[PDB]
Amino acid sequence: LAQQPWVEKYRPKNLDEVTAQDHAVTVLKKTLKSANLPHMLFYGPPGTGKTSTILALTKELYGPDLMKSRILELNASDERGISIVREKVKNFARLTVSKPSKHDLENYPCPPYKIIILDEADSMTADAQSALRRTMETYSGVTRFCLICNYVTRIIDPLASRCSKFRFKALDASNAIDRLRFISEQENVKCDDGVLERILDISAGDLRRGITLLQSASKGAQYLGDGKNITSTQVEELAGVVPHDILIEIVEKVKSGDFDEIKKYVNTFMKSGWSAASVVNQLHEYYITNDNFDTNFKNQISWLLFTTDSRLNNGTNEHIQLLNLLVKISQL
Amino acid sequence: SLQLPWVEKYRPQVLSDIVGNKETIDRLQQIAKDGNMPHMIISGMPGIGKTTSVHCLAHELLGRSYADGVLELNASDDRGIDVVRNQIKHFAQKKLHLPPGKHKIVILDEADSMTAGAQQALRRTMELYSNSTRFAFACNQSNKIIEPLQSRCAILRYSKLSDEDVLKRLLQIIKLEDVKYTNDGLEAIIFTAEGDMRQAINNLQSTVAGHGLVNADNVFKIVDSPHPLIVKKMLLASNLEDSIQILRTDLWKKGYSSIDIVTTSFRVTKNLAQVKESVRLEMIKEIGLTHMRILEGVGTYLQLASMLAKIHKLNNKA
Amino acid sequence: SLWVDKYRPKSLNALSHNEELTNFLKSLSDQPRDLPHLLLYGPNGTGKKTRCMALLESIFGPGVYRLKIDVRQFVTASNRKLELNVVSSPYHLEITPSDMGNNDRIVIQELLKEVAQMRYKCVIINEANSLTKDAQAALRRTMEKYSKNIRLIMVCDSMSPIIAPIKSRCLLIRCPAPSDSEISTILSDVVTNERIQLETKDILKRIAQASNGNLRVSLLMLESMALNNELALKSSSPIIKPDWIIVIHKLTRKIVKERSVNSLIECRAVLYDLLAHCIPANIILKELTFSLLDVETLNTTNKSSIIEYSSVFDERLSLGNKAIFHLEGFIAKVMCCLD
Amino acid sequence: ENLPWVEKYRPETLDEVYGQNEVITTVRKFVDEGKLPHLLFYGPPGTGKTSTIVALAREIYGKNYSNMVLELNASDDRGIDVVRNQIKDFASTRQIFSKGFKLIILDEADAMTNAAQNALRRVIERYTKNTRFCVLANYAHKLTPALLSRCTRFRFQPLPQEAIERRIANVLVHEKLKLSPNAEKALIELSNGDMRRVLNVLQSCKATLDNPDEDEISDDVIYECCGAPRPSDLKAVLKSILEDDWGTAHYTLNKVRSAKGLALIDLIEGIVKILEDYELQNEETRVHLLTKLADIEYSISKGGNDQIQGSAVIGAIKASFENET
Amino acid sequence: RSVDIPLPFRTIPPLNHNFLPSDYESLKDKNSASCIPVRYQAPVLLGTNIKRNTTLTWPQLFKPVTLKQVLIEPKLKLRIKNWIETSFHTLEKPTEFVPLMILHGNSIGKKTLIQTIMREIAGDDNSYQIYEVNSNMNRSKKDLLDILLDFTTTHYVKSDYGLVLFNDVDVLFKEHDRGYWAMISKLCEFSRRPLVLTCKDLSLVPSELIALASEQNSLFHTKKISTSTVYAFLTKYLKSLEIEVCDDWLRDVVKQNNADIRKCLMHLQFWCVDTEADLISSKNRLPVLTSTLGSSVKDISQLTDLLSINDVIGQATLNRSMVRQEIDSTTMTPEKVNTFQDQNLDDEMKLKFDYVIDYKLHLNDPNRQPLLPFELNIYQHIQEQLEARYSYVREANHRLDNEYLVNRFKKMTESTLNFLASRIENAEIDLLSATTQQIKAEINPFVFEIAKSDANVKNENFNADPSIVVRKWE
Ligand SMILES: Nc1ncnc2c1ncn2[C@@H]1O[C@H](COP(=O)(O)OP(=O)(O)OP(O)(O)=S)[C@@H](O)[C@H]1O
Ligand SMILES: Nc1ncnc2c1ncn2[C@@H]1O[C@H](COP(=O)(O)OP(=O)(O)OP(O)(O)=S)[C@@H](O)[C@H]1O
Ligand SMILES: Nc1ncnc2c1ncn2[C@@H]1O[C@H](COP(=O)(O)OP(=O)(O)OP(O)(O)=S)[C@@H](O)[C@H]1O
Ligand SMILES: Nc1ncnc2c1ncn2[C@@H]1O[C@H](COP(=O)(O)OP(=O)(O)OP(O)(O)=S)[C@@H](O)[C@H]1O
Ligand SMILES: Nc1ncnc2c1ncn2[C@@H]1O[C@H](COP(=O)(O)OP(=O)(O)O)[C@@H](O)[C@H]1O
Ligand SMILES: [Mg+2]
Ligand SMILES: [Mg+2]
Ligand SMILES: [Mg+2]
Repeated sequence: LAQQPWVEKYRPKNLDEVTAQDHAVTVLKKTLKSANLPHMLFYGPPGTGKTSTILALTKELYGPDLMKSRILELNASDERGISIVREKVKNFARLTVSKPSKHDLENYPCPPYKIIILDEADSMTADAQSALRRTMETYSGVTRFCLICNYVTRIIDPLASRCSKFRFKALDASNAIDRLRFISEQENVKCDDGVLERILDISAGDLRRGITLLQSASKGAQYLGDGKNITSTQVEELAGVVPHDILIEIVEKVKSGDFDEIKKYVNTFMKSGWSAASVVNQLHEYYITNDNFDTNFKNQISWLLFTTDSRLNNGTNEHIQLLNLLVKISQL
Repeated sequence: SLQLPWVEKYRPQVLSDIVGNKETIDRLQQIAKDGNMPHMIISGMPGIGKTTSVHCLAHELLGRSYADGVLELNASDDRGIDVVRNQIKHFAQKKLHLPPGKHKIVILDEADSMTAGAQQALRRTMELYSNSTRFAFACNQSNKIIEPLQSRCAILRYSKLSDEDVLKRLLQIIKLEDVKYTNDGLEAIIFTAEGDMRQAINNLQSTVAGHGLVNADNVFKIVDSPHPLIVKKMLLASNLEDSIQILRTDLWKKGYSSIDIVTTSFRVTKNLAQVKESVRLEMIKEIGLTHMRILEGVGTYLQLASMLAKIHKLNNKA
Repeated sequence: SLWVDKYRPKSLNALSHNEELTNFLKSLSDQPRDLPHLLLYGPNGTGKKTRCMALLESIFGPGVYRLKIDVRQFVTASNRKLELNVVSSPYHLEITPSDMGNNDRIVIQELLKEVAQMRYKCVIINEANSLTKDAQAALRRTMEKYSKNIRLIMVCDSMSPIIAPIKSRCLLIRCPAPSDSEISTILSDVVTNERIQLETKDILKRIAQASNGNLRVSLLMLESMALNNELALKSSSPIIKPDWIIVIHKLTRKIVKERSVNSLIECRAVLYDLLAHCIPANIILKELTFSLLDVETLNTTNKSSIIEYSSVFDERLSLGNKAIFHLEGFIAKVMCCLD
Repeated sequence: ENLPWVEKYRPETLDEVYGQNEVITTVRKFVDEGKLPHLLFYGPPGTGKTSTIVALAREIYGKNYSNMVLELNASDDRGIDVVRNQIKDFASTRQIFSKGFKLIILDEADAMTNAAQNALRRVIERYTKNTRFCVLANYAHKLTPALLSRCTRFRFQPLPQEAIERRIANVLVHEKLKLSPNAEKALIELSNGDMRRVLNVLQSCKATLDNPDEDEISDDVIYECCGAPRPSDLKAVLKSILEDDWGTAHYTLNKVRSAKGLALIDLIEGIVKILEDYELQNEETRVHLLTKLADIEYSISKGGNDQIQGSAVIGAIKASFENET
Repeated sequence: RSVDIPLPFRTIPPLNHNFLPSDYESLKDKNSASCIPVRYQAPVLLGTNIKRNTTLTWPQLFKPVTLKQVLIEPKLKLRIKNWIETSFHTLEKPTEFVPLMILHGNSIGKKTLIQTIMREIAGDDNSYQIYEVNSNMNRSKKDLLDILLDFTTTHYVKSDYGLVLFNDVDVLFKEHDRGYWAMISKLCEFSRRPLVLTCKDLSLVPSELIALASEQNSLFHTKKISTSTVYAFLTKYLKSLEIEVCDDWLRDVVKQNNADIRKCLMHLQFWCVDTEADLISSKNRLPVLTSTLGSSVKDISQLTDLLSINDVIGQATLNRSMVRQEIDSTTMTPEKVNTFQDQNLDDEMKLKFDYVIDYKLHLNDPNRQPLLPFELNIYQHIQEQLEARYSYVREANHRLDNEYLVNRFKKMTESTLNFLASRIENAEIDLLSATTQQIKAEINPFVFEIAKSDANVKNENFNADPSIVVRKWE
């Protein structure tokens, strides 16, 4: 109530207010003034402004009071393709438009069709090739269904045929930095030089992750009570990133080549608590990007890191996997 | 109009005509001759002749009293708790005068689809009225019938029909139907049957109706499955490019899904003999890994290509 | 009963080592209005569950330690009696995924729905790493849909198998292993409350170095050595290691000295004896590998092969049902390499 | 009128069902002979199974088709109970009819449960004399052998280009559209034997045109309307991996994936398909490339970090094609 | 852009498939080595026994006639017999005795025992009147309360040796058998005849009835009888019929039917008819199995790696079916529990989907369903091929299980808790809160160390009773 996560507290309420993404907001305002959209799909990195954009379209389309009744976000969730999604969709088709508001008239076209939001519903245990095709044909004039997706790997061409596919472009670092700095200024987040760039670097363009990390860092800074500017080390610790000093020690040890030294260092490093997956990712960043290594070395280390990461993802012991990876890199 | 299928036109009306499982069929014949039919659960794969065995046993046991002494309940009929508590119990309590030793038969075909509570209610019904009626189940899977029901019946596990019995009855049908047969065609019919006798009869009927003379090529035209020789050439080719071309053209572009290709490859490899047993088992392991990856969700063309590459490595090397 | 239980810090102030984490948890409990979903990760025996329990006590009260056992029985498709001990409390609930195998999704969602049926109730999840991907997705759905009434605190020894969304919607808290001095201080406190007659303080340091940053192992070794010598620890007093570790050492010795099929049959019998005593195969493989790597008659190439086969067979163990096959295959490959 | 081209260009008779010819010839022989056994039309979606059965049912049953044919769909909210109820009520009624052989078209039977399939087999066996079933499915491995043995299976293959292009010519002239040869080739190679996809993409391309009267549709229009990797993009990624530096290859891969919204699985599959056309001097190159890329795809399906997977793809291709050199 | 790949184009040769019948002849299935059905002798029927030419089932033909022939331990037989006589004598007097017996357990003669006791008490079959309430009828309050009250209140028209037996008191439907336990309680209040309850488990019986029966020492457990006595009884039964059989096949019959006298008797009723056909394979013999050494360690390494990969394949594919298997309607699924929780449904709808009352929730995964028999299973083929040439694979298939190593874990934890509590409750909850892996790896072995240390000093002469934990790990 009094507290609100900054991910949803600073969500763009106006459609045109959505930062950057002109190619989407312009066409979307045209479609909104068209008083009817076809069922549309957007693709981009999760957290680039998909849900914010669709909610803002509904904001400038329907009324705020009409909102929580007309929109049912039956997304990839407790709701099941037909067990609940289809049942609730048809029971909502049994429901008509509620009382028209005041400012809603003329200002908010409030088209009769309803909007149903399904975020990443392709990742569901129900494969509805035509279970919702029939329900958006029988209820085309009284509802529409909008979907959220990551890539252009669309599953079924039916139910995804008449789609105005909007490419939510990757959010540029400048505008993302501007938005995060604006949020920090509103929330009086005392940060020195380098916090926001580091947050964007770990979040890799994900503003949602960036905003949550900034909120967590601010909460930790208030917890300490020092009142000092947040450091990049705290942000790194709040995300699981191994410190660069440890990674440099790791690469020096694997340059040394001795099996015993590497084994002892890995034994002492497993007690620190830093995960092996972050070590593998930062080793990839240090080795593939570096221009001081031959093409053969990078080619071999790519497969080595890939195998290590694939084994680590399958729930295996981190000690053995990291020791094997570091030894194999040493033999390279 | 319609022509009677050879599956139905040449259905055994007596227990002696039924081939396969000689011991069980002979014992069922002896039971039908003498009487005192025990409760039985005939189980096994599809198409080996379970329902035919039950119906022939009931007919031979009863005779003219078959109409009023046998109650058949398939999955199409309702077999709920109410049905078991009323209809089956009233049939068991019915007073029918039969020759001594003979008993009324309650044929519950496809008992694996019956609900558990109906099976529990059937247990007391069969235990109480066993002096007048005897029950006979017929399920594809024997584990779907509750242990209380299985402890009051003689479980019959029919086995897959061997090549010899299928060949014998097929020769009988070909001889009474004036069918031109070739050794390769009949061998193809056995191979596509895989112990399913109904499948063998249907394939023979389809081949005769469509392409007349039963050659192996004619049999492999009405099975709508990957051609075993094509799959064998794909797996056993010494050039990987040729195997990839075969998989792309004759299998992937023709609409054969990954499951059918994997099944045909596994069957061919299991039937392969020129390669060693260790090589056979290792290729079978690669096919199993590919089938596993398909079951997880990764059933793309690249997985089958990698399977072919591994099989090529295993064949050319080692 | 055990000193690992009686001398368990039951308050945030009672926490001795990792003072930064203690301050962070105290500040988190300073406002009990909002607990973000916590993912406490680190080495085993580092006080992760102790700190979670202390934080829950500080928010609610000393009741969070009054635990009741509610046994839940479930039946799957193949009719197996899936029996679970669901440790509950008037304020919190505790569950453990591994105790239900592959089927850890339906049971987890049923228990979480039962919790949500009735400010908030915190659900503690031990070994969140062992959760399958579908169960982790169900947890991700729960953390967003059931955020108002359920706060999931997950304790895992490794966060790497956890999916990205769960990490993204959780406060990642790391628990580093206590240093040798901190373990020695804790053991000295246990000693001075239990009146242990040491001849010197070096014994505690030896215990700490033998336990390798594991507080539970160090405390149990203290208790065992104290009760063996009747509260009379000495320099000559050997470190009490569990029997399975000694059996693994003997197995490694046999593997190094005897490379034969009959030796492999004997190794299989030893593995069967170890697994029959309810010892998880992952730990058995870990100790076997790290004891084979410490053999002083082996060069670099053999040890690299040992670590490679250990990684491969650990991955196979994580994805397999019968562990004896994986362990025997690892032993056979090791013996083939050692030739 | 205001209808999708899917329903507008439906085959109203058996002569308009292109591509599948063996099935149509057998069905025409069936109707001419009068022997119509239980049919099972299965294959990839959009091959023309429903079109075939609808055309045949209309051709046999004239005007009474509305009452003599019941079209079911097991995927709906009925379950075994209501589905069985409807089938037995339609099959055992023997309503006032001109002739007989009431036809039941059960669509999406691969979603029917095992008990439901056995019950359907029993119902088919009981009411064979008056009711003929033409159970429809998409995959034959999801159907029980009991149902598979009571029906004459008729596999549908993906339509051949010669047909897809004929229906292209038919729809284009009637709807007054222009397809450039490269765009037509792209649509034909992108449909993969799916006429429904062709019609949907064609209608979307019509709607896309600023003046949908004489504006020719280009290759890029179809490749962006369908949402598929362009051959140029995959070829550029492949050549950057093959002949450029590791940093440049990584930059090109990331840029293409971000700009085209292309997942790594599609990139791997397209690279494999393109490299199939090209010849390799060695064979270990092909073996290692296929095996490593399949392993990468399998690991991608389970999950991980995409940067390491992309680096693994680049390294696998580079190592495989340095083996040949 | 063209962006040409630096690779020459490939001209694909045109593939043709002209297969000679010689290649078709190679499709013949090679003779399988894994399959090995070994037959037994035909049964040798001796003489013309009147029992052989019977019209009743063999389990009922050999129905017990006294209390000596029932397959139950004599102690419990005597206890039940004395309880029934005492109940008859007490209820004869005007009436602290609630007539109730719970005859729980997993034995077979849980109903013929009561009938034989009645036959012995009355001396005649017609005298005793046992009213069996079986599951084949509707055991609901509004259908049976009046009938049972009238039966247990007045005298039968004919010593009134009357009894009510509730067979299968564990399987009860939620709506069909409504108010059943209320009926049992009301009968217990207003009965003058004994009330026997039989079940396979005691969990379904309400705790009130359990406590009431345990107070009167009327809770009797039927333990399963060892296979030796079942085998001896079967040999005597076949001697009565004068049928020769090899003792190996009879041993196999006893073993495979879980020592069930009724199941074994039905199996012998089938497989002992006067026919020349050979007997069932029963325990399948070894498929020319040679568990050899394997010579070089490389071969056994390959075999073990193949075994590990096959185990991975089995774990990955043995529970992923492609055909959507259905969920049983008469099961206590959570959806069914919540459905009956809603009061919108009337009595008629609840009759359609009535579920059997249970204490264990029946959860199911619609996606991860077990493989059907007709689906492809390469894991089974690899397992049967490897077992046919290596016996230790077949041994490993059953050396360890899932119920095993978990019940052992439970017993080990119980012993550890007992040893800890015997210190010269808090553990019961906190150690349980400690993760199962931690108890398996660290707590239990160290508790064993402490137990063996305290057992050492006891032999020399801070905890007592250490021999149990010493025995558990041994
Ligand atoms: N263009 C943007 N301008 C301002 N804030 C943004 C923008 N894009 C994202 N955000 C912030 O990030 C949050 C999530 O953005 P969205 O992408 O709309 O949500 P989302 O699609 O649900 O994210 P995922 O896919 O579930 S991780 C918003 O609530 C904002 O706080
Ligand atoms: N051993 C056999 N000898 C002769 N005909 C057989 C034999 N087995 C099967 N058939 C024929 O094949 C068909 C099998 O029919 P059923 O016995 O009903 O099949 P099933 O064994 O019950 O398996 P289902 O129907 O899948 S549960 C009949 O037409 C039989 O005539
Ligand atoms: N062989 C064909 N000849 C002509 N039009 C075809 C052919 N195959 C498909 N089509 C067209 O493509 C669409 C396919 O419609 P349907 O036949 O209903 O789909 P289907 O082949 O039954 O597959 P689904 O996805 O399981 S409904 C229709 O618009 C048809 O006009
Ligand atoms: N020596 C014996 N002792 C006991 N029962 C015997 C003996 N010989 C044969 N039987 C048969 O074993 C069966 C035991 O009685 P049942 O009523 O069928 O079983 P039950 O008591 O209901 O227990 P269940 O079946 O596990 S619920 C009867 O059919 C008896 O004829
Ligand atoms: N701050 C601390 N001070 C003293 N002892 C501690 C502290 N933290 C943990 N311990 C010891 O650790 C034991 C519990 O470890 P636990 O938290 O269960 O390990 P894990 O987190 O690996 O499950 C207790 O017996 C307690 O004595
Ligand atoms: Mg979203
Ligand atoms: Mg049948
Ligand atoms: Mg259709």
